[PDB]
Amino acid sequence: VWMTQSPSLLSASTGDRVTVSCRMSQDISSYLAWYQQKPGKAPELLIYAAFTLQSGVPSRFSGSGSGTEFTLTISSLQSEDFATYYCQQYYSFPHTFGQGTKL
Amino acid sequence: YTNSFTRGVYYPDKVFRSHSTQDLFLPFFSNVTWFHNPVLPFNDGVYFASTRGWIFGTTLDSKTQSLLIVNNATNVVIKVCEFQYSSANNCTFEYVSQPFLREFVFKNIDGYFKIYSKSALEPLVDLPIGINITRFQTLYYVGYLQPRTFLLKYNENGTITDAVD
Amino acid sequence: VQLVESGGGLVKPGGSLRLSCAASGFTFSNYDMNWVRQAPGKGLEWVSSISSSSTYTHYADSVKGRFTISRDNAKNSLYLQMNSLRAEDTAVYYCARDRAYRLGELSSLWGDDAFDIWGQGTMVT
Amino acid sequence: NLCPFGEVFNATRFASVYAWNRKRISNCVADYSVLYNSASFSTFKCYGVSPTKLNDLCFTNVYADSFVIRGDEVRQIAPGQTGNIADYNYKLPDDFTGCVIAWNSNNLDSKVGGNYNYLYRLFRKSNLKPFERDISTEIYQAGSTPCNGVKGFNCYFPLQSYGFQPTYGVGYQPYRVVVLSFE
Ligand SMILES: *[C@@H]1O[C@H](CO)[C@@H](O[C@@H]2O[C@H](CO)[C@@H](O[C@@H]3O[C@H](CO)[C@@H](O)[C@H](O)[C@@H]3O)[C@H](O)[C@H]2NC(C)=O)[C@H](O)[C@H]1NC(C)=O
Repeated sequence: VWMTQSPSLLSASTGDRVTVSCRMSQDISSYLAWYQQKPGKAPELLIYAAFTLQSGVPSRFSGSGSGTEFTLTISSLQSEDFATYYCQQYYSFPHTFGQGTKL
Repeated sequence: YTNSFTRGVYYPDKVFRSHSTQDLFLPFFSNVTWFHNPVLPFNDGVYFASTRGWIFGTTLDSKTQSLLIVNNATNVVIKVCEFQYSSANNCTFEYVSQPFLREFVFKNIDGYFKIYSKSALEPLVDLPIGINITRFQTLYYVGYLQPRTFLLKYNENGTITDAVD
Repeated sequence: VQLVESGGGLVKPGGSLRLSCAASGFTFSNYDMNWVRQAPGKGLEWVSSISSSSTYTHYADSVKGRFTISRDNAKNSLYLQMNSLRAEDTAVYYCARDRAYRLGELSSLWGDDAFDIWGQGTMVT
Repeated sequence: NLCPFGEVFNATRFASVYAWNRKRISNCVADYSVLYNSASFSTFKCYGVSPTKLNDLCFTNVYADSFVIRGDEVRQIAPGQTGNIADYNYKLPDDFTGCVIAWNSNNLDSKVGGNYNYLYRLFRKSNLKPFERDISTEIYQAGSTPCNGVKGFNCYFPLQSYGFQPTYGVGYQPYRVVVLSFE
């Protein structure tokens, strides 16, 4: 299994509907997570199992798609939501992370 | 162009020996699209006749599986892969056998793929492909099958001769 | 549920260092633990893993056969023995916990969590 | 030439209900002795074929499906049944000819804190045809105004998590279901 996001520099204005895709190789059903790492800080847990929301995050963050495709949709970009977003599968036991999406 | 015919009856998908059947058939005096290679739609079944291959699939892209039939000078190859062949990947089924007025009848039902050739087009091969097909292209007269019941008069050794709408 | 780390720092190539990842308020002794690193200006790459019972351990591919992971449930501490280092390994290392339990430490059934809480990192050179 | 029945029942993990796995079985010799003669099967009940008569027959195709459901929803995996899972997730034809197998898997599929990797479909426009599944996760439209992909008033997410923990009773404990079919 090899991870593949295909944004690499996507940047928008203050308030939009961006969609970061995450292509894969095999079928893992719903075993994919999402992260958000601000500069110079440890990553914070974001949507996990591709459909659940970690307690504390607002509802503007969503996770959709199934099979070998997964997308994270932001309802409205704000000043807080400007960082990188990674993928992580845990089907087999190499844990292949993503590449990075700088908003 | 268009043309009209009187042929296209095949053994109703079952292998008993000998009657009226209600299956997918071809109306007798129908309009056949005379041709001389556009990507035609599949509908439910096509009556293909000619006087050296076909591409079966939904999108003809790597997104969905597409079936491919090709005949060499001495061999026939059947593969259903994620074609674009520019790029062949993955896929589960490969078939090899002796290579196929040549006329055919293709139908896709119950996840099975059935081919008839030669009227009384005899069964040729059955494939458990298990994919959906909605469109095709020819690498000849093309008809379209319809669900109309026929009456088939066998000739005491099979060999269907006469059919009644 | 506050993870703190120590160790690492300046080291000569080919040397050996041992890191520490301590638990400060949860039931670490029956949670799993995982190690994730990132290079300066790069993404995250998986490194190591360990079960709660210390019976099953999985390592990465580019570092296979050179790292050793160990834990102590008595003092709630976690270690990673690294030796024969290169210039590639110079990076920041985080120790990552796991979201949920599993009573049965069964083969090929553990470590399917999503790294619920992380650490603050170090400056391994 | 033994069948891969051992692999289907002893798979490392089973897919969710809305994305049930389907495997084709053909050109093999099947042994049903180990299935019926096992006490681990909580429910071995089926329709149209007696379990003792299974080994004395021949079939042209064998289809095996698998998913994970709650304990109380096992009765819903049966022909001519109405409910949440039958109408929205997995529907069988009335003239079904195959054997349904289910058993408890609390020690495996349930973890403390919630195993949120198991899902089910809850909203749809219409009921499902037999042996038909849709993995589409588009946002559901329940009101008059189009949702346009934002959750809110009458725009709920069509999927929900079971969230297994070993604290619930037998009613909510995870069950693994295998639905064989013959034709
Ligand atoms: C068809 O099967 C292949 C193999 O399982 C899968 O897709 C391809 O998988 C190979 C893995 O051997 C990928 O190649 C890899 O690329 C990375 C890129 O860094 C490289 O480091 C690895 O050493 C390896 O060569 C390949 O990219 C991948 N291609 C695609 C299009 O996915 C997959 O199971 C099937 N492909 C489908 C369904 O499209």
